Amino acid sequence: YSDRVAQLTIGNSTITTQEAANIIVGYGEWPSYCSDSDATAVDKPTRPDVSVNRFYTLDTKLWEKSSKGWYWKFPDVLTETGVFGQNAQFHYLYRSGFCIHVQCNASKFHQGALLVAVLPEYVIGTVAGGTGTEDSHPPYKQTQPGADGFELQHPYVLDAGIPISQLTVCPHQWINLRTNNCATIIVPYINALPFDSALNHCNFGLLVVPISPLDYDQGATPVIPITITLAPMCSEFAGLRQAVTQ
Amino acid sequence: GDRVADVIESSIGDSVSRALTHALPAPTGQNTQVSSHRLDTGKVPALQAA
Repeated sequence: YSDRVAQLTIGNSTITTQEAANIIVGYGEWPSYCSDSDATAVDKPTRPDVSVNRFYTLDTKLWEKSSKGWYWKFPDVLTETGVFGQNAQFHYLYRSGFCIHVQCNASKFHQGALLVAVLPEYVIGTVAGGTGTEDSHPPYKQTQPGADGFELQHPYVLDAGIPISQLTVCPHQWINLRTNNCATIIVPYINALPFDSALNHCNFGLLVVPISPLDYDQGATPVIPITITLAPMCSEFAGLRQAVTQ
Repeated sequence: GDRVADVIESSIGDSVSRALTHALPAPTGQNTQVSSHRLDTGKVPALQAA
């Protein structure tokens, strides 16, 4: 038995890792299907299981020596991907937790540390005209970037007035290049409602941001990519209609 | 006979208002039982006469 060697099998997907930290269970609470006492919709939901509950590789950013960090908004990342997104479009109501496996590996002569974090209801603010006298709002491509994700305007402030200096409150996991090469976060369905639109509302936001900068000598590898992988758990859909998008 | 029968049987003067319906307790909204598919002839809830 060991702590750093792990394997994650969901549906027909499988992730292996030999240099990891222990798995974080979000808020000390495993993802679950919705009870008959929490639910309110009378429709009999579809629980497609294997077809949608599986790992998805959606993006791969290049961690350069001077990067501000990126973020993704869930579950807008999958809405056009796979047979999960198909159910999320034909339906009004959706419910699921995720199994995020951020991954980034380098040599032993590289250094740097990422900060993987899952911040629920990550509302994004705008630079108010530089001076503070403009009630502007972010475009659709900033609040719902989707596949490619979005680069932070400023990383210190989390583009919302809140400090990254205390982001390790909500479920997080560091990727420190000298110890681990991947992070794994399991979150349950975090919402005040038993179901939600999945298109309009975004349950949380994945914040992949470096705090200690990537550095390396004149070695033989300067291209160090971070890759994002996720997998819906206990997925439920209700309120069937026509195919609707963004 | 004595007395006349159409007075003996007669329901004239029946006091209590005959109730066609009684009231049931409803503290909570009605719960919803689980349902499955049904493909039958004769059992037809949707069809009604207003």
